[PDB]
Amino acid sequence: KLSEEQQHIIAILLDAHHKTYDPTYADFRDFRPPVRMSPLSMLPHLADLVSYSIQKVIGFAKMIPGFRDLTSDDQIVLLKSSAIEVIMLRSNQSFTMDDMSWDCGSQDYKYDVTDVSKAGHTLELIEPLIKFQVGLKKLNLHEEEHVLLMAICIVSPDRPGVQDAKLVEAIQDRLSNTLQTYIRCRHPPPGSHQLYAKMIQKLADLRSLNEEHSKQYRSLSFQPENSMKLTPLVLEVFG
Amino acid sequence: NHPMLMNLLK
Ligand SMILES: C=C1[C@H](O)CC(=C/C=C2\CCC[C@]3(C)[C@@H]([C@H](C)CCC[C@@H](O)c4ccc(O)cc4)CC[C@@H]23)C[C@H]1O
Repeated sequence: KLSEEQQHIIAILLDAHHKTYDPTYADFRDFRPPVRMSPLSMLPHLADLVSYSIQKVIGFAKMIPGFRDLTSDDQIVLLKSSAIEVIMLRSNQSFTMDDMSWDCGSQDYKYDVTDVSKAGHTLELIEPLIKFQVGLKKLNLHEEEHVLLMAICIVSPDRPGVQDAKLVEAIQDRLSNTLQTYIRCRHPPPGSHQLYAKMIQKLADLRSLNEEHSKQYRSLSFQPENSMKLTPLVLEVFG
Repeated sequence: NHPMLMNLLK
């Protein structure tokens, strides 16, 4: 049975997400205009989006039950390492299998392989990233399941530099158990089948995607011509 | 060493 405490967690995470995720995408107007023409032409616009998207992932993280208990240094570690992965997870909403792109309501804000390529990331990242989006889409998660996964991704005990791992591990265990119990009670078969395992496999895919991004991000960022075009927050969080 | 990240978490 799904406890009251467990049900409470889901209510909070759903709200948290609704406050941090705007399906209308109205704020993209604020970003530096996209350019599809031109090397790195998409970089300024996406750089802004990512920074915006980081800020929103931070706001989501804060509302996670038990996140506030951690030390700041631990708080910071978890965000720094999770941020890209959580962004990749969030983007599933905008992502459509119709044309393998992130569709944010308009051609200007619809993003494809080419646009990501124009932002200075290679296909070594993108093909496996796109494959992830398809595979996560294919799961057709309940919005309840989606928000829990993102939260589970942020509070991971094995992130490097975590002081108080046992607490981080306890916070996460509590969310895993909420997801696991949710799937049983509220996800009917056949969608239920192996669903928890398949979700954790996505965390595994994300670790790898994180790796590759870091690698490609260091290559972008070492050229100061490029670092100039990014936002200061993006510099802070990615390095 | 993370003024912005820290400030956003505060
Ligand atoms: C609000 C949201 C989500 O937060 C994110 C959205 C789309 C996400 C996309 C589609 C476009 C490409 C995105 C942003 C991926 C890139 C590879 C992240 C790289 C971050 C960073 O290294 C970087 C990005 C751009 C750049 O020019 C230089 C550096 C990660 C996820 C990819 C739209 C919408 O769903």
